[PDB]
Amino acid sequence: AKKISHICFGMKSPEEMRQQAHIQVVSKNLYSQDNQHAPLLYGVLDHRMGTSEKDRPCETCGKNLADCLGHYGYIDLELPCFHVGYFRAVIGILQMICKTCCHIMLSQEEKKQFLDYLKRPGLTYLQKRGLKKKISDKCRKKNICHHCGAFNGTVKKCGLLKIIHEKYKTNKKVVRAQENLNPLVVLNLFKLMNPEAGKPSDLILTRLLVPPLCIRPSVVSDLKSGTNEDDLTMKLTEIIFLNDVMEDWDFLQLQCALYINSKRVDFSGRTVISPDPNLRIDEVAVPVHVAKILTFPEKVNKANINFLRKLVQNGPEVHPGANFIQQRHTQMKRFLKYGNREKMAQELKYGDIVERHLIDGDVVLFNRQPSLHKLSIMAHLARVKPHRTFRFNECVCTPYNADFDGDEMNLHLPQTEEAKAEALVLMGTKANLVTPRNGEPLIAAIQDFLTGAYLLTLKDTFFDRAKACQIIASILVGKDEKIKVRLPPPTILKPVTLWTGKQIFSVILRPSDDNPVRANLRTKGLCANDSYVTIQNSELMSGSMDKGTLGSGSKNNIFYILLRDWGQNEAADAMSRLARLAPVYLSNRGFSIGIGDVTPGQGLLKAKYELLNAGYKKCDEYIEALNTGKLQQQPGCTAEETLEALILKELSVIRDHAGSACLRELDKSNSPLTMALCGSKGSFINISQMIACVGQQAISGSRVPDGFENRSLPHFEKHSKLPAAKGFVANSFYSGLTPTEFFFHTMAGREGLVDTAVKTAETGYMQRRLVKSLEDLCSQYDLTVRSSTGDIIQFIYGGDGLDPAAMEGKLEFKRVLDNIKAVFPCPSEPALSKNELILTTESIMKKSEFLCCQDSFLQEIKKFIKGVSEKIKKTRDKYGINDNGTRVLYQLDRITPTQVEKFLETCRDKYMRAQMEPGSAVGALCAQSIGEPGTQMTLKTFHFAGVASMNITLGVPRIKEIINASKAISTPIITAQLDKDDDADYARLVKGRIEVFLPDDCFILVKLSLERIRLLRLEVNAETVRYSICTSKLRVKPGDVAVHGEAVVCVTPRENSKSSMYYVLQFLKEDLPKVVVQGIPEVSRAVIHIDEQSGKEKYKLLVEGDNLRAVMATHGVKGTRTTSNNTYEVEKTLGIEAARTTIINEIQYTMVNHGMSIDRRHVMLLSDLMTYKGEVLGITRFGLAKMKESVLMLASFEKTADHLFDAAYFGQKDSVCGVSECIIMGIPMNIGTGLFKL
Amino acid sequence: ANQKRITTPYMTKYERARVLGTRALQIAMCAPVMVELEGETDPLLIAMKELKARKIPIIIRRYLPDGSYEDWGVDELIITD
Amino acid sequence: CTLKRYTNQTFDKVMGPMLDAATRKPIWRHEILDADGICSPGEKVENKQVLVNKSMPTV
Repeated sequence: AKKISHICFGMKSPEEMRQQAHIQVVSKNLYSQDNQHAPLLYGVLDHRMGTSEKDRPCETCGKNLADCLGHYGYIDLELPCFHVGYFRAVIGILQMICKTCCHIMLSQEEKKQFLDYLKRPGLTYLQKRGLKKKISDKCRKKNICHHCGAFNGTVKKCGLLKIIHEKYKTNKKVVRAQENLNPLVVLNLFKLMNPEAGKPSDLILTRLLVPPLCIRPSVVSDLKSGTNEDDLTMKLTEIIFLNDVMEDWDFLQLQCALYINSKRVDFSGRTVISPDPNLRIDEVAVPVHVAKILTFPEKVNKANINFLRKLVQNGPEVHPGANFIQQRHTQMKRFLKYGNREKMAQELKYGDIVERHLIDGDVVLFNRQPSLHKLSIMAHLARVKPHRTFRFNECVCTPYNADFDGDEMNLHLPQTEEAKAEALVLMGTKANLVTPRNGEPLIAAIQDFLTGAYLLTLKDTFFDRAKACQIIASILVGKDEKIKVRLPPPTILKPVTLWTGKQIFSVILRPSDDNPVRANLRTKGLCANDSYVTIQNSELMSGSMDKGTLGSGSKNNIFYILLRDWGQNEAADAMSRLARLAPVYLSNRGFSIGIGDVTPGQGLLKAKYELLNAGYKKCDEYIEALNTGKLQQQPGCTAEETLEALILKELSVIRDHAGSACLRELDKSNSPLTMALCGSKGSFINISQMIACVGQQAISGSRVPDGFENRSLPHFEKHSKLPAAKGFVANSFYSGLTPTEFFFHTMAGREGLVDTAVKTAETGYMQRRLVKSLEDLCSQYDLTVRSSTGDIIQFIYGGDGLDPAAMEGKLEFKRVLDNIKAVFPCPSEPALSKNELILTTESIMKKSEFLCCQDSFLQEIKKFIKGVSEKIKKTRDKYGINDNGTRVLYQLDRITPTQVEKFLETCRDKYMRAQMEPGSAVGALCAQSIGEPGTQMTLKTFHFAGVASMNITLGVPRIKEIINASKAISTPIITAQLDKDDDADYARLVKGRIEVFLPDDCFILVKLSLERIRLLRLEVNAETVRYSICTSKLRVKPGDVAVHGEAVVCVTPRENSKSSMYYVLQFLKEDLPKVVVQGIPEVSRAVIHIDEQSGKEKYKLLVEGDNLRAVMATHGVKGTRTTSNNTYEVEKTLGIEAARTTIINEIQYTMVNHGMSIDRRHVMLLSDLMTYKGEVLGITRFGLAKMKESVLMLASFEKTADHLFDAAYFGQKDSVCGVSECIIMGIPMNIGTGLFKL
Repeated sequence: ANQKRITTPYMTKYERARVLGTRALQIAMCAPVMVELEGETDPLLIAMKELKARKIPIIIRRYLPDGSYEDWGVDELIITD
Repeated sequence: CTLKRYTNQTFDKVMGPMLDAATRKPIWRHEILDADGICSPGEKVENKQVLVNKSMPTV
């Protein structure tokens, strides 16, 4: 009928509290003390009063232990005591009632405030007490504008004391029981105005009531040794001596304050992980002794009873069996050590419910930490294989980080079959291979599958018909693949018939298919071809695989050519034929990195020694120079350590030369060469640190600083930078190193131990906070998002309505051409110049998706661009059929009406499939999309950056600043263009436009270096200096205007006559600093970028001072392109969607650093969350003043503290009522689809 | 209740998977059993039998809090593909 | 087995299981201990047998 729909905390319902009363105070002792025994006493700690022992007459519930819900009972004590919380309230707000009159809060008034209070939401009535915070009892009694002033009473903050004299105020105070007030008058004056909920009267600490004994456990040792309980409020029973009876009230409340005021786990398991690839991609396997973990519903069905009884007879010590089976009469019976059972009347003895072991999925879940993606816990199969590892198809170690130190792993057990079927067919085959956070596959040949398959593909490898052996672990193989195989023909008929290595890879002979690919990891032109693989319909024309053509690439794979066309269930079964085909080829070929794999020849060691000589020579030349400077630095700007950038890039030239010497003579029959030719394991900058030159280390994108005075290490000479005294190793790990090249290795080595150790400092907070703040997002079927009150967040997903789930090749106009390439409808030929026939097919197109429409707005917006695309295809075909044909009919230039019709049908299919709402659950996906890409990558992105200045400022921790929008941001950097398309001088004039002598005595103030210094710095004037010094003649202290000074060609600023003979101090300082030489009147340094980017010469202004409108008078400008990098400032200075776009791009600068390109629609959704009300209040980690958002995020102050207790004592509601509470509260979700109303 | 125009000619995957789950409970209490009662005859794989339904004679009704009851028979629209 | 002592009542003398019933002299409770229920230097004590017991009259 109805479960919980709206529930909050619970309290003492006084009636049902006190009918269950048994004893308040029986005697001076409890726990059956005087009996010298303990049968059961005394009537309150027993029977029940809250079911804290094995059994007794549970009150209103039954029976023990659970389902005896906490039983109440009057245990009143009547100790004199009052509201400690309202003690503090009366002390603070200073007698808010205006005692002892309690007259009406307002008078007439102005009923405007009356009606405003009566027609506004809650959490606001505090303003009335705020108005009367001070004026209470100090006003005109029975007057207008209020009714207080009665009776001269203000409260004193004497700790918890509330002393209310008949105050003047501030003239009537006493010290010892005089001029006091009693809280009883406060109680009477009750007898912010709302006694419906906010009653301070009934909270009197005289009828105290107890929570039930279900809070308290008592560990009765069965030995009468220790029965401690916590805390609890009943303990004051021992104060019966004082129970017989203003400072006395304070003493009583002090005595009170001692004891009055201040989805985890189910069916689990954890072991270590070491997998197999024999487990088909969907399947997984567990240990065997997890079947010894049980008590499953598996409720018996009529078709199942016999198959269940088969295993019921086994019992405690057989794997396929049963144990603890739940019986019909709710009295479950065991077959464990007390079994001696299993007669099993064949249809009724367990006619309701049974419980077996893990036989076949029967899905299980696997835990990982941290759970970067939602794909760190997925749904996958079972059965059952032993050797208590966590074995699974080793192509999917990437989204788990199933690390192999032997560090353990956690397994679930779901024992409910309601959404288990839903779980197993939604996040089991579509979760694995396609992520919305990136759009890139997670499942991939992790390792040697890559190199084994590569080696197969290598143009060398020639095979045998006798090598149909390794074929047969793939397509003549384990379960669910044993059809035949068509024996790819004898692809040589020489004196020596032989099988090339490729169509031994491209082997399967059930459910024939079609495919296409290109663009592997090599160069262009037939260049010993390791790229443009060009797979046709399941054969392998050219090429050789790679991590970008057989692994977790982007658009060319065995997925995005075998997930889209042809569907699912043919990608999770070509990965298995690889998993058993390729890595059981290496076991017949062997990889073995010896030493000669990492020894450079003794015929090209020269190219390291001579370059060391040349490099050290030029670095020494410059380092000598910086004392004389004949070259010279300045330029650079600066130049003190700008003989840093030059030496940095000289050692960079050294390492580049060395590297390129590490990768030329390597004979191609080599290891790591063949683990970087294939993205398999390691790169081209690790076949260089092992051969020639591991230099140069750094610290923070800069060589090793000092730490002894002016020298890095003491094993060196003072003040002498060089490629040795400031870390530059030069010894390859082959000829390893020297003890002044190791200790500069464990100080850039201690980055990857501090990088990966304060990575989990910001991410640990921000991930959980983003999840906690962004749950309510839903995707109801109107293509529009809605909120906790159904407030519109979007209307489409950006016109398209699309979301990154179905991001097929380029969306979907280039790969599908290849898709229909591979299925050839032969009959057609060039006779009529089919361009016009292509236009006729465009006409049947125009007809065939004007039957489009459904849940729509996703096809018309792109239907015309589709038409334009086929039109340009027809134009290209016309050009080709004209020039190329100006006889195989030029390959027939294939295009046929059938192909284009199939093409448009596929286009419609994918365009209408990629449609979100209906659905769609777009929120948390975007939340984690923006979240975890801050967690993964910080290594090769923010440190190259090696090594140069000029505009590389921040990376991932800018996410913190964007989300929080905190004003303590130390980079308020405000970019803006200029007279942009110009030369250095042309924009330099405006750059200059953007923007110091002896003070004397004897009736004279100062002078200025008004000489060509200003005339070559920036256009100002001595008159400008006079104007500036006229402005208040100081900052923040009362100097003068003095109207005026500077009566000479160079300023004579006329120190105003010593009216304040105190100070020549301000007379000096207030003129000493800059007044007309700041360029914004509140800003740090300006910046200039005379830089040649985008071909031409760009010129910007990287100003660092809030706020915008600083670019009013930059007569450059370029006002169209003015931008900012601070959300709250651009909120008020510029437009609303301007700030939305700035928030979009700001989080899209923290992710351009290398790799990571999260979906633009995710940051679009976050920005839509930013600007519900237009006025931009971005989602901060502490709260927002945006009522259409979720009020739950407000409560998450990181974390809950005494403030909620204080609000509770004030009768204020709590804002933890979002949907993250639902998981602790255990109720069904209701949004989008969980709101069923027939 | 002919407010059924704002759904693509496909049910969503979440709804389809959950209706498969509730059909699982149906055929897992005693029997609503269908076109082949137990032709697929196997031990305790409760879910993996009614996955093979392909007819599904049942109705599901999808909404929006500011909208009416967009109803849908399972028969009258296309499937997971 | 931190065999305590107590002020008034005593663990002192109270050592020794070996009920010695029929099955496992007596049972996988006290199957493998010894004459004095304390020791067993070399026996594959298994899966929640008794390594040592003590009647525990503490207070």
